[PDB]
Amino acid sequence: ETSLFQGFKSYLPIAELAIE
Amino acid sequence: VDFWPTLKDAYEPLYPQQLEILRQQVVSEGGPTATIQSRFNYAWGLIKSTDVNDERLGVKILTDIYKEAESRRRECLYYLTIGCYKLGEYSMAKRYVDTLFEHERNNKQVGALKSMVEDKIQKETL
Repeated sequence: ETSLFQGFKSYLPIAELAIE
Repeated sequence: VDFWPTLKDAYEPLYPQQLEILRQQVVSEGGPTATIQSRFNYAWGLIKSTDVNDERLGVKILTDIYKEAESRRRECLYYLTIGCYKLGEYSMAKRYVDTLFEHERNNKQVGALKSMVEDKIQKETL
């Protein structure tokens, strides 16, 4: 199964994209 | 690319605003009731933190996950090793990494970790 670390590396770039 | 972070990655803190983002994600899911992923994410940013209490909280969150997700247990041993290592608990770190190393003799990331822990133990005793 896809790792916790892999899910972490996905999360933050997208969260930062959402910032206004 | 790539299954675990490096011990070096473990020593690079997130920017405060990045850590806050990870915190707000757990808040939005109810804290204790947040998903395993969102909690791990925040715990990993806490481990990376230069603040000792953050690091302790990250380790605590990770032991929760270890306890509750059997499928995640082997994976969490790696993080619990780095956590204890940053905390000065090299006896605990050796223990964890030994278990993990029993399940992966051939993994280069684990042997790199194992090596660091035992080099630190060597150096500190002495």
